[PDB]
Amino acid sequence: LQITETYERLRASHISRWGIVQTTYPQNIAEHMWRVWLLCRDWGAAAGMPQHTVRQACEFALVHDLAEIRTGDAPTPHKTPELKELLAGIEAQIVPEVAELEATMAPEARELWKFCDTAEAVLFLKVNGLGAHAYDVQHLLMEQMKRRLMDSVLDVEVQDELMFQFERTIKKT
Amino acid sequence: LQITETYERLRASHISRWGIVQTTYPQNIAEHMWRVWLLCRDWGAAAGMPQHTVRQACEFALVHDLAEIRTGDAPTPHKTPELKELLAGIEAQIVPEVAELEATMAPEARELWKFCDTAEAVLFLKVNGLGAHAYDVQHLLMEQMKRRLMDSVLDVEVQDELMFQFERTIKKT
Amino acid sequence: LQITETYERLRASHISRWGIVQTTYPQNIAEHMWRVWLLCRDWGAAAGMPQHTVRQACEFALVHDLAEIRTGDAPTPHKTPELKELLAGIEAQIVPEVAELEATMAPEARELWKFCDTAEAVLFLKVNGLGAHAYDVQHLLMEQMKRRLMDSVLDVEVQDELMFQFERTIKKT
Amino acid sequence: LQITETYERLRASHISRWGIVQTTYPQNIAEHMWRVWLLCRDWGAAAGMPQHTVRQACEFALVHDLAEIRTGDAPTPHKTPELKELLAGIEAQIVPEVAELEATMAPEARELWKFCDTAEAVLFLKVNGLGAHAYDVQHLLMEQMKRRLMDSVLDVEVQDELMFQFERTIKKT
Amino acid sequence: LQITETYERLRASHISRWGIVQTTYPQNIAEHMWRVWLLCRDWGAAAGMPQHTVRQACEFALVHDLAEIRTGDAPTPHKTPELKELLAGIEAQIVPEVAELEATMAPEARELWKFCDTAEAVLFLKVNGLGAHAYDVQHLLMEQMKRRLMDSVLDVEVQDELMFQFERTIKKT
Amino acid sequence: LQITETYERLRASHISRWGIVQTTYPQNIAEHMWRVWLLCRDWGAAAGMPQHTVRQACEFALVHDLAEIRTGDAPTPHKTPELKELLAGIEAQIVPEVAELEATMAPEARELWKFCDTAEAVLFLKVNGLGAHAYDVQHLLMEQMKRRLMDSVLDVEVQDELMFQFERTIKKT
Ligand SMILES: Nc1ncnc2c1ncn2[C@H]1C[C@H](O)[C@@H](COP(=O)(O)OP(=O)(O)OP(=O)(O)O)O1
Ligand SMILES: Nc1ncnc2c1ncn2[C@H]1C[C@H](O)[C@@H](COP(=O)(O)OP(=O)(O)OP(=O)(O)O)O1
Ligand SMILES: Nc1ncnc2c1ncn2[C@H]1C[C@H](O)[C@@H](COP(=O)(O)OP(=O)(O)OP(=O)(O)O)O1
Ligand SMILES: Nc1ncnc2c1ncn2[C@H]1C[C@H](O)[C@@H](COP(=O)(O)OP(=O)(O)OP(=O)(O)O)O1
Ligand SMILES: Nc1ncnc2c1ncn2[C@H]1C[C@H](O)[C@@H](COP(=O)(O)OP(=O)(O)OP(=O)(O)O)O1
Ligand SMILES: Nc1ncnc2c1ncn2[C@H]1C[C@H](O)[C@@H](COP(=O)(O)OP(=O)(O)OP(=O)(O)O)O1
Ligand SMILES: [Li+]
Ligand SMILES: [Li+]
Ligand SMILES: [Li+]
Ligand SMILES: [Li+]
Ligand SMILES: [Li+]
Ligand SMILES: [Li+]
Ligand SMILES: [Li+]
Ligand SMILES: [Li+]
Ligand SMILES: [Li+]
Ligand SMILES: [Li+]
Ligand SMILES: [Li+]
Ligand SMILES: [Li+]
Ligand SMILES: [Zn+2]
Ligand SMILES: [Zn+2]
Ligand SMILES: [Zn+2]
Ligand SMILES: [Zn+2]
Ligand SMILES: [Zn+2]
Ligand SMILES: [Zn+2]
Repeated sequence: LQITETYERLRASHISRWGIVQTTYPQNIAEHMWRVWLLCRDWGAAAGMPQHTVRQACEFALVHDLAEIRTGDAPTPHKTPELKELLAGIEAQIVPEVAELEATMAPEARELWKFCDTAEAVLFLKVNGLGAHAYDVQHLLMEQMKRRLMDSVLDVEVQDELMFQFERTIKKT
Repeated sequence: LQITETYERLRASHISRWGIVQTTYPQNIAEHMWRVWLLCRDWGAAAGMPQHTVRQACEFALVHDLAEIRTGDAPTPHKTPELKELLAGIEAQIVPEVAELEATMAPEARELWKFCDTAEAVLFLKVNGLGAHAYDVQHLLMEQMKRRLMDSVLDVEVQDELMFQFERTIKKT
Repeated sequence: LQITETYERLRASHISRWGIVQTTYPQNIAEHMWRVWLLCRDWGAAAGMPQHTVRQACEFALVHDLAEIRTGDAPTPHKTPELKELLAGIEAQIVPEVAELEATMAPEARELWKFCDTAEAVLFLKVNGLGAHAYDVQHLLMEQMKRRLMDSVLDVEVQDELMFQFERTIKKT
Repeated sequence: LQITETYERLRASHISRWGIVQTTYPQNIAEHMWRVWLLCRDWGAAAGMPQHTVRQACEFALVHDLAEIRTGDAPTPHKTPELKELLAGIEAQIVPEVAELEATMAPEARELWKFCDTAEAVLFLKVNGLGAHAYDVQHLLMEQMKRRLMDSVLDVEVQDELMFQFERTIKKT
Repeated sequence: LQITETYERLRASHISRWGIVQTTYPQNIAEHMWRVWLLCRDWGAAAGMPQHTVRQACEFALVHDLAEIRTGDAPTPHKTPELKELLAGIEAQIVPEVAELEATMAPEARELWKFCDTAEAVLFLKVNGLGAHAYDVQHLLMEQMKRRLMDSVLDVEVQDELMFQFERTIKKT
Repeated sequence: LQITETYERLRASHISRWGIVQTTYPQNIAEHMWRVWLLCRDWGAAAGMPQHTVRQACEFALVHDLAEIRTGDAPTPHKTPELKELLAGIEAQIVPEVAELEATMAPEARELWKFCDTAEAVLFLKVNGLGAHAYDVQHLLMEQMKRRLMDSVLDVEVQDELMFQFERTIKKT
């Protein structure tokens, strides 16, 4: 069950996202994690967040989906509290090092990472989603991202900078 | 949660299989279910199984993965007994009519359907799998299909006919 | 010429539609037949059509394009009366069992199947068509579907239910 | 019916080949005609054929499939003598200028073009065909190409040069 | 370095364009050159240009990107004067016959070819471009095409016919 | 010219590699950089290299191709010394921060990164390359990787560990 080998971790590029949504091509988790990392780096800096917080978000961004090399990627609406609890235990056996990073993340780093994780998905569908369901999913995710941010521990000035940058970025995507 | 609308059921063709395996293109559950149906029809007849059994297998083949329109398709090795139990309850809320069919299936119809479900996957990867992991998965599934068949309630003569037809078919695929 | 083997019938998923229309990916006849079957099942029931009629439409939906495993799929505008006559004889040698089903279909079952066959194509292009020609084809097919339905032997109440369901479905596709 | 507009002729790149054969991607008739043109140019010269013959083959290579913008591309085994006769009349209404070129082609130019037309297909499948059926088709076409060449009016020395070049090319493809 | 073999020239269909722009699929230089050839042929004739000029543009259209089999296709904005100078020398060693054709082209043939080369790209992105950057590139190329044409040695009546045909064609693409 | 915006850096996933090589799909530079990062992390650790060296290689791996968002990705054989010199100056204007990182990299970190950069490409083609040219490129890159490693400043024990891990990984890819 545990992932221990580089040949397995390289299969990040074999793991397809958007398994219930029509898209122009199958996005893999390697390109997704790179893009989330980029957003954490750039937007954490734009928002003036402490370097240690941005570093922690970026480190997690690069590995956060490695368990999917075994579990697959599953749709957000399907991940109810009971399923998430079961998956957290399974994921901790698959990638104990990722579980340890997750358990060490500061709340501000977690909220930066989560904002960027969802933003990347909205940005991806803006270009590559196909049809009415994909459009609805893109807009639902955007609403969920905003609600989570607004309710988070991040200072309002940080929230506003993140939304400023998100909106500038999606307009040009 | 429950799937009630034709526009949702049409998204069978938006649901991608093989989410952790490299393939030439993303196979959807609509083409998969059609092919499983075909195998049930043809091989059930070749094996001389009663018409009522073949009909029941075929009826289930056409709908068996509809819950994945919500849950996504998840990899076989990941579906442990505890996860399957949780998924069975969720799937019964998503598609109660499919759950009722599943609960009514005779053992012989279930074993025909399961043989054909796994055979279709082996046949798909034979053409469309890419790389060493996909090759291993193709061969693992073939071993699992044979072991399940050999341990099933199907008469040995039926088992032998199913394996005869499978091997003729894969040679020409 | 005659198709007799399961390995050949499995090549339904190797037969590409839309050979003269730009699309996001090459749809195969297996996913098409599954979707037409689904529409026959759901919309035949919604329209209150007799069970025997819906069953006959569904049975034909699952096999109606098997001859294309040999002939290929050819564009609707190209199928003039003289070509259709030649193709009907060739198709009857390729898949005599499908030709027998076609010759037994009741008019009401044929009109349900034909409505759903064309509706599926409109629905597919709505999501997956690319460019001005594909858009024109989508709209032409929709006009042809409506004209055929309006001129058919189906009761007006059945026609209206089919159009009600079609329009609800395309809005959400 | 007649193709008269550049916007229609540009849809050569919207016309997919190999509609009954599994391939890595859908090859269009524009890339096919370019490659056939190239083979006519290079191999006609290598074989020492008269410039006027090579020019005529090349001119036809660039337009020979334009009718498929309306008819679609249909599989070689399906094109029986009776269907070809019907298609020739339809194609002459679609693209009268191509029909006139075809009717003017010298036998030696026709045989060069036909050798290159089939060679291009073998070469394409060598790289891009998937599965056992595609492999059989690749090899069948190669046998058909050789038989037609050997029975043609081309001088044996020209036949041998064409086969020399074909075999060198496929080894490196 | 020099391209001398047919097996190499056939790799035109292995050379992908739009390497910095999101598209629905990777267009190759073989389909691009065929389409540019078509535009030169049709629009040169529509504009009443001398046959010798149209022939020269068409001949160059079919080979103009062969050096990319070695160099790759590189984005227009990246090709500054200093890079173009270096690339011209490299390209002349790769395909001396193409360099000789380029050096012999009459100004009117060059301007026809260049108009059609850029028009083909605009037309391709109109159907197959994805996202805001691709949209901007499509429109930038269209502006560049018009500016080059307006400043060229082509007679105003020829310029107007080329723009007339371009605009009719893109509306139907 | 300079890349300054997150919306531009996100287009890493719009930049296609392998522009002169046939592949099953167009790999982008985001998934490539993630995989190179992974190899630097895992194999640098396996080889016992100092943490500061592995960190520097990993940091560069994540950004090393950002200039390609403007320049495109160009084939290795095409990058002669004179072209590389011109490209280095252009790349330093496009991404000055990447140029600064490159100029600060220690030789041991550079050699780790370069080994992993080439290894990733070999590993990618092992799964996703198509045809004889792609096969030759895969094997050429592997020979080049080994020659560079053997001639590098890395200790022989580090070289041997890198080759040990590479060979174990490719066997399972
Ligand atoms: N509403 C939706 N419908 C369908 N797919 C969706 C929807 N929202 C997101 N997706 C997709 C995007 C991914 O492919 C997949 C799961 O997203 P992912 O980013 O891995 O995790 P997550 O943010 O949902 O949860 P977690 O952090 O608990 O793993 O679901
Ligand atoms: N060993 C494997 N590794 C990776 N993917 C696999 C493996 N075996 C099968 N798959 C894929 C095929 C499908 O995309 C997915 C799940 O298969 P699926 O046919 O829906 O269900 P299943 O037979 O595993 O279980 P169930 O009937 O309980 O739903 O896993
Ligand atoms: N106007 C059109 N232009 C181009 N392609 C079209 C058009 N209308 C439909 N198509 C495509 C859809 C399919 O790929 C193909 C043929 O459709 P198909 O559903 O197999 O048969 P059909 O309904 O035309 O006739 P039949 O029932 O006589 O076989 O043509
Ligand atoms: N044995 C085969 N099985 C399936 N597809 C095949 C076979 N041989 C060739 N093909 C494909 C290649 C093309 O996509 C299509 C028709 O080929 P094409 O090159 O247009 O014409 P053709 O040479 O058969 O005849 P014609 O010159 O009379 O039009 O059939
Ligand atoms: N603004 C742009 N941004 C990104 N890609 C572009 C842009 N304009 C064009 N392209 C793409 C189209 C091709 O894939 C590539 C180069 O175009 P190409 O037609 O080969 O040459 P070119 O007209 O730029 O120059 P030349 O004739 O000097 O070779 O750049
Ligand atoms: N022999 C080859 N033939 C064709 N493509 C190749 C070959 N070797 C590598 N490639 C491809 C892989 C990439 O798509 C592209 C350039 O590789 P890339 O990894 O960006 O840079 P590089 O290692 O060649 O040089 P640099 O570090 O100077 O930029 O060439
Ligand atoms: Li999807
Ligand atoms: Li995920
Ligand atoms: Li997969
Ligand atoms: Li599944
Ligand atoms: Li098409
Ligand atoms: Li069809
Ligand atoms: Li095909
Ligand atoms: Li054809
Ligand atoms: Li691109
Ligand atoms: Li180019
Ligand atoms: Li490539
Ligand atoms: Li590169
Ligand atoms: Zn994520
Ligand atoms: Zn199944
Ligand atoms: Zn149909
Ligand atoms: Zn042809
Ligand atoms: Zn060009
Ligand atoms: Zn790199």
